[PDB]
Amino acid sequence: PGVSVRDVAAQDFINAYASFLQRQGKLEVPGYVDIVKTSSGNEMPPQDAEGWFYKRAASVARHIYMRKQVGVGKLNKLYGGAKSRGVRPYKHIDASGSINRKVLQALEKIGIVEISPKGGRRISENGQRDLDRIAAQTLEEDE
Amino acid sequence: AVPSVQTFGKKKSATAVAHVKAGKGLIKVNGSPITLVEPEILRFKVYEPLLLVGLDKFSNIDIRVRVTGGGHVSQVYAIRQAIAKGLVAYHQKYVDEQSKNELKKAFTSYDRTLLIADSRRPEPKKFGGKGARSRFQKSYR
Amino acid sequence: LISKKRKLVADGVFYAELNEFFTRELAEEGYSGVEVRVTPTKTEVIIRATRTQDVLGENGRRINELTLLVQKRFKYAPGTIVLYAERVQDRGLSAVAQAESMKFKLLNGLAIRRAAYGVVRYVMESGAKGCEVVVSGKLRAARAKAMKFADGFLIHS
Amino acid sequence: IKHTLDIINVLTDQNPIQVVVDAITNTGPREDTTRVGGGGAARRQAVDVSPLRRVNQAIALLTIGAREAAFRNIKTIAETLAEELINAAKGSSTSYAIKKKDELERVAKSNR
Amino acid sequence: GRVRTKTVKRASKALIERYYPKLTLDFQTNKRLCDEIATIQSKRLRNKIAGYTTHLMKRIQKGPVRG
Amino acid sequence: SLVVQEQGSFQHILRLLNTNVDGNIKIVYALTTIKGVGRRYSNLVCKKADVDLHKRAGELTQEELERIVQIMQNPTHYKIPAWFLNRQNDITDGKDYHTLANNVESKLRDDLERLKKIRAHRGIRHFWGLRVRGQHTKTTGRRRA
Amino acid sequence: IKIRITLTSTKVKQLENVSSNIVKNAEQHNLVKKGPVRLPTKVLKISTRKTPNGEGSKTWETYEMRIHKRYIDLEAPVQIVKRITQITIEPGVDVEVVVA
Amino acid sequence: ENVWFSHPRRYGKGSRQCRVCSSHTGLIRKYGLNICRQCFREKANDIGFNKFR
Amino acid sequence: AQHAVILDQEKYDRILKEVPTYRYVSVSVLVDRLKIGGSLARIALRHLEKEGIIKPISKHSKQAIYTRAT
RNA sequence: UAAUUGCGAUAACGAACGAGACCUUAACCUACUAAAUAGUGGUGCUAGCAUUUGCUGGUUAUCCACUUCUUAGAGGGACUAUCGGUUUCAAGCCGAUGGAAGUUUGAGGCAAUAACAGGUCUGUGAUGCCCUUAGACGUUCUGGGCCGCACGCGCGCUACACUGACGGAGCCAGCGAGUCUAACCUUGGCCGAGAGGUCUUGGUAAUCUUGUGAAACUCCGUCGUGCUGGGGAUAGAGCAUUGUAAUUAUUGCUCUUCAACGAGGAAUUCCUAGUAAGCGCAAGUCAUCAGCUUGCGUUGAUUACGUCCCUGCCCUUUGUACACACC
Ligand SMILES: [Mg+2]
Ligand SMILES: [Mg+2]
Ligand SMILES: [Mg+2]
Ligand SMILES: [Mg+2]
Ligand SMILES: [Mg+2]
Ligand SMILES: [Mg+2]
Ligand SMILES: [Mg+2]
Ligand SMILES: [Mg+2]
Ligand SMILES: [Mg+2]
Ligand SMILES: [Mg+2]
Ligand SMILES: [Mg+2]
Ligand SMILES: [Mg+2]
Ligand SMILES: [Mg+2]
Ligand SMILES: [Mg+2]
Ligand SMILES: [Mg+2]
Ligand SMILES: [Mg+2]
Ligand SMILES: [Mg+2]
Ligand SMILES: [Mg+2]
Ligand SMILES: [Zn+2]
Repeated sequence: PGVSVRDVAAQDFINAYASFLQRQGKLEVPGYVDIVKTSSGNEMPPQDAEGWFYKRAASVARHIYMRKQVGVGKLNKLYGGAKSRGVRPYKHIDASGSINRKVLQALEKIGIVEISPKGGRRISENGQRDLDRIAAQTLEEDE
Repeated sequence: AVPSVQTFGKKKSATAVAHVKAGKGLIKVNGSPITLVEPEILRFKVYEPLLLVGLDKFSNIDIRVRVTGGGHVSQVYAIRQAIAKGLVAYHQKYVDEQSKNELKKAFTSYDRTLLIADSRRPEPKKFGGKGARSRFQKSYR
Repeated sequence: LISKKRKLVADGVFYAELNEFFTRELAEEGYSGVEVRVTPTKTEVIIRATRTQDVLGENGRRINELTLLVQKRFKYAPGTIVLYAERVQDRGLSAVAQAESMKFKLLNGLAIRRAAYGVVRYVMESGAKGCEVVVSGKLRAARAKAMKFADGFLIHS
Repeated sequence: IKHTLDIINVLTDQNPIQVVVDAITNTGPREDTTRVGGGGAARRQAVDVSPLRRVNQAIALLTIGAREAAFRNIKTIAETLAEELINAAKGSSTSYAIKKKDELERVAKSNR
Repeated sequence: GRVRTKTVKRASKALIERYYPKLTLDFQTNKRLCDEIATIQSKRLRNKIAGYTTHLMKRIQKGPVRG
Repeated sequence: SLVVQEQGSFQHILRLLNTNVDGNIKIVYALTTIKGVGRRYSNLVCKKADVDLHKRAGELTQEELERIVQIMQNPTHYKIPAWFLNRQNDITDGKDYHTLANNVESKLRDDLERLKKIRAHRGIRHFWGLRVRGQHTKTTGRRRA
Repeated sequence: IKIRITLTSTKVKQLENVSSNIVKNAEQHNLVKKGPVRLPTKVLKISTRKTPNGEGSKTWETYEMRIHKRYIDLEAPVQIVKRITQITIEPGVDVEVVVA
Repeated sequence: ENVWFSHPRRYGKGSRQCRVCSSHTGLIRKYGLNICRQCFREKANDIGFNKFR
Repeated sequence: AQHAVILDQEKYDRILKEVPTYRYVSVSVLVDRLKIGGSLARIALRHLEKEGIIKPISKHSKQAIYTRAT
């Protein structure tokens, strides 16, 4: 009957595609991984130390699949959160731009996304086909 | 052409627009199936339009809902209202009045907000206090 | 190249400044208001007053100097701004004209009650439904107070 | 609430909704007292309680007991509400709401 | 409260005094004739006047009314 | 889902950098008790020392603890990016340090003493016992001592 | 020819009668037109303290100016274009005509 | 002298004033009107700002 | 409170002998009746579910509900 | 009756102001007029997964059609309608039904007479008198101060943790504002842990920023009753941005330091439903700086549906040695 990413729940799809990318092992994880926090509004680095870049990659790949074209500033706003400003009230703070820009470049190098006209990154046809194949596998795993 | 109706449901700022056409039984919300609506503690709140009348009513039609505005729970309420109103409007236009009245009676007997929008609106905030009613703290000394 | 919000606020403040200028200089001419009409290639300023002959002067000399004044101040090109004078009707039904006439009577030395009853009688004779004039301040004493003079009926809310 | 009903059905094989309504019926306070003038000193006069107030005050006592016993505790709020409703449904007197109801009725009986 | 003021009451009595056989015991028709037979500046005030007129017609049908 | 049987090799109190580091708590939040070692620095040092971060502090090997303290004492050698360091571009040597257990109080005393001996306004403020960061002192900090 | 006429007043009735006589002149001349698109009314608010000094109850006061905007698309030759831009002059109604 | 009035008035309250009364304080700068709040309450009806709600 | 944070032989065979005869098993149940930490309780819950001694009822985060398997 | 709102009574009759009416706003309209600056469907072109035909998308010069959703203009609609109780059986009130809506439908705006020796001469080129007026109390320049800290008060903000913190995911608003002789709101690309830098771009704006992808919230984990991974005051070091200038730290960022606080005594504030409370956002101020304010939406309870006990207010009667009037 055919499936797509929209037929699969977001969490288990993202987990399955992140595990697939980690097993494939050609994503070029930048190297300052295990140093950084992913946001100025965060206070601790990601707890899943050896992963989390495949998680962010699967998340941004699925996000670009659903949208038309997404850029780094939209990604920074999407992943930014409430910063605790000590004794002053909380506030929305954008996430790290270097992490999102490098994961966009990594997805471009493995061929999932591409540069779009009207700016930003849109999903490529290869990205569409293998995200759809991952959706098929993770919807079949329960059978 | 294909028999079809368009309806909507509302709750606060959330609006859901539903296209109900003749089909084979797919219920989609924002392009995803009805079984993936985000607060799963509230998933039965959009299941209950289907459940009160039975799925045989939905076997021969298919419904696509796009919801915007508001927040998470209000979008859930707008989705259920749009789906129920779409089924009633389809049975009004292309099926008979007996079936339309039975659907309307079942939905009304369970929950009036399945068909009639909740009319509660925000009250504007007034100066001299944080909210519409609440005032700043008064001190005397 | 200006936004519509700023343009409409700007011509509102232009109207307010022009009205203040005209009520500052044309007080003894019975100046009763101003109206502005923008037109392709020309904007026209209609002064509504009582003594149009004093507003104009000989061959409209005061009109020419008023056009030149508003031109020099508001940076208009030659020919783009034009002023007309117009005799207002129903002078009794003009609160600004009545207030200015009462002001000049009090400055000349009329008694307060005589001036106020003159203006209320003139307004009531002019066909108004009601008139009310209030004079506040140091009236015949160092302690200030307020005097009210009314005729007819007036609503408030 | 969903977790609480699951825990109730696990701990006792009863219908958890039946356990909830038994808790409410058992811990509604049947007589109370109200303040009067009393000539410059507070006196309390025993009065009866309407059934709607019994339901309201039963719910308030049950949830206040659960919230207080869950505060600063390894037990979760769902667990604390589960044993609160179970003990109130038994009338076991280890329930906060049962003890509060008994204390209020005893004070009213003294102040008849 | 739903107490109607003397403008509504006086207009209703005048309307009944000079238009009794023309107007009916139904609010919709009383509204539709009141808007053309009287000059009322507000739709709300016209509705209130027509409603009190209909109420007084029911009163008149159940025996005579003083005033 | 993985339970393990620990033996008698667990220790409850262990001694690093003249500090009684408690066992029984996980290694990064255990190492935060060393003064000059916070949560970010301890997390990064444990990652660079390649220990299981899930492990409690008391059940780690002596070589693992020595590797941890060696990395803490020389962070720039083990590729700590130098903006983690709490004493960088220091006023005397010019090099980036990360002060540790007693050195943090020693260097704080050094900094305050330098400010006092040149009679800078911050040093005079520290000598008096007042707030030095420009806060209003009219209403707060009344029982500050 | 692709002309667009934009009307941006604060006076609703004068705006509507200017729009009405433009569109009836267009249908009298049998010109194909996109009808008067009415943009969202933009409300300009200014909130101030009522008092000139600063004592008493803190009473606030919001003033607002409402801007109403409409536009009509016309496909008409140039002589009717000049006659349209020469007719329909109204005080308080700001009219502008643009081509292409 | 060139020392007179030499201090910059490019930003802050010393750069702006009420266009009516030349007051530095209480200025409303919204929509570029630059009128102090008291003068604005006097001339709001002339400008076009009205009270409705 | 001095809840055990690593487990040894007596704690292991104790939990293996009396996580049965518990009607309701959860993190706080294990913490209260066996004096182990919450982390050991979560690990032990997953382990006992994987062998199958306790049967899950609902397996939410922040609240785990297990019964005995018979 | 919310109301000197009315039914009525009646040495008064007829009126006027206030109240109400009114006006603005929020709710309804598959009825009208329309829309390439709002959307939807179909047809072109095209991607992926499937296999007759399907599903999810991309592309507006690719055209056509429509107006449900959106925006206005013009209108309609509620008048307590109908029915049943109750009341001299009048004005009205109570319940149920229908209805988008039935506490004057909700919220405002406007708002009388008489007054206070209320506040304001530091908003005003509004002002009388008094003072000063050239080593001026005018004005400008430089540097300080308005922030100074033994203490005592009033608004508030963060919290004392598991109904939580942290980490990954999920992922949704409404009100608004924005650059011309200027340099505003800024997408996208690149560099940087970050703050930020840089190259461009769209937008004088229902078009662009902006779906303002907000936060609380959800879901999986980590922690685990330990002032603890609660809390983040006070400090140290370094990197940036605004600005002529940041030293008494302008703010932002990074690492380190890690204090009180274990739910708060007498007292005392506010509040009746989309309200309280939680949660953030825009705007004002504004070169930079929100723990403030004015609005806006998101999540959404409990408990009244009363009374005159306290504190007050209105009307009538009554007493008074009060009239600057019980201070
Ligand atoms: Mg997040
Ligand atoms: Mg908070
Ligand atoms: Mg609130
Ligand atoms: Mg607890
Ligand atoms: Mg298409
Ligand atoms: Mg009746
Ligand atoms: Mg009202
Ligand atoms: Mg003054
Ligand atoms: Mg000050
Ligand atoms: Mg205050
Ligand atoms: Mg913390
Ligand atoms: Mg979280
Ligand atoms: Mg929006
Ligand atoms: Mg400042
Ligand atoms: Mg601000
Ligand atoms: Mg302020
Ligand atoms: Mg006596
Ligand atoms: Mg006396
Ligand atoms: Zn001014």
